[PDB]
Amino acid sequence: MDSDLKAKVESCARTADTFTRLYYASVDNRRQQIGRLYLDNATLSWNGNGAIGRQMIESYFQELPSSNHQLNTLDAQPIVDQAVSNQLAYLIMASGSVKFADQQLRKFQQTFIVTAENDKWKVVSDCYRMQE
Amino acid sequence: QKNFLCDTGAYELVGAFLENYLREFENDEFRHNLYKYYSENSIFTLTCNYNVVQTPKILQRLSKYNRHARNLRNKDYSKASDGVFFGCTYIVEILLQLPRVTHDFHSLQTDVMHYNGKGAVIYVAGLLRDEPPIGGVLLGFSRQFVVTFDEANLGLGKRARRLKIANERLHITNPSKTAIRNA
Repeated sequence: MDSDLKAKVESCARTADTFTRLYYASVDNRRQQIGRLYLDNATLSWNGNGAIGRQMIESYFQELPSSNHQLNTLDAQPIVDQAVSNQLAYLIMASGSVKFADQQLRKFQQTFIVTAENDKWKVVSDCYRMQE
Repeated sequence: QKNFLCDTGAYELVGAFLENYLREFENDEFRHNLYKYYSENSIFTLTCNYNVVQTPKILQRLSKYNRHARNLRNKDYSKASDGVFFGCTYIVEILLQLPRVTHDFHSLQTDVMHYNGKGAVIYVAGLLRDEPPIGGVLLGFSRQFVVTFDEANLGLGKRARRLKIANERLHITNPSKTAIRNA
């Protein structure tokens, strides 16, 4: 396709990989600092249970059992201008398996939308779904 | 089963868009008629995370999705375009090669994540049956849609919204024992 769309898709793929790597290491290994990755006013939806704004997101995570995530699938699209213009946005899914403390092993799909504060990418939305 | 709702104004857009779009994807014969939702700037990817565990049957049926699937986990950043379908013609072209399905509408979990006058972000998690033109296959799936709202220009000067899909991902995966139980 167009050599600039190629550049936009490829840039997005690198960001999505850097972000998800660090994100999934923060939830498993440093949940104390998990809030730092959300915008002040982000939406979280953990299995259809909403948490709006970091303060409230940041206390959902502190009340969740300890976790270990195995990633297997990563996907990122750059978001079309009209969906949210003047802020370039990435639509990232991560899927795999997760082991919560004192719970059966499960599968998960996590779908973020991220934008940039300065040089750092943070969550605008996050939809988490467990399966097994 | 819990559904998330952004805004209570978005409520009857779940049934209107998601449950009409899904029903019309179902029969692959009339699936070309989804050309209307997509635009010149539309983007579609397909991901497949199905752990195989009737093994030859499974792998030949899942290949229908896999042959188009995209995954950047451990991939070389140059091949990042591999799997990305761009523009209405190209998207509908991939969508017409996928198998026939029947979604289990009772199984569907909804997450509306944004909603305004410009548009919405809407995710569905559910169970569908993959059907052959050989045997039936239950699959897990996710569909995520970034959609925009544009004033339809019928001639009556009454404001109306046409839905367009800007971003689109189908995800194929294992059904959960609970869904299989209750299909």
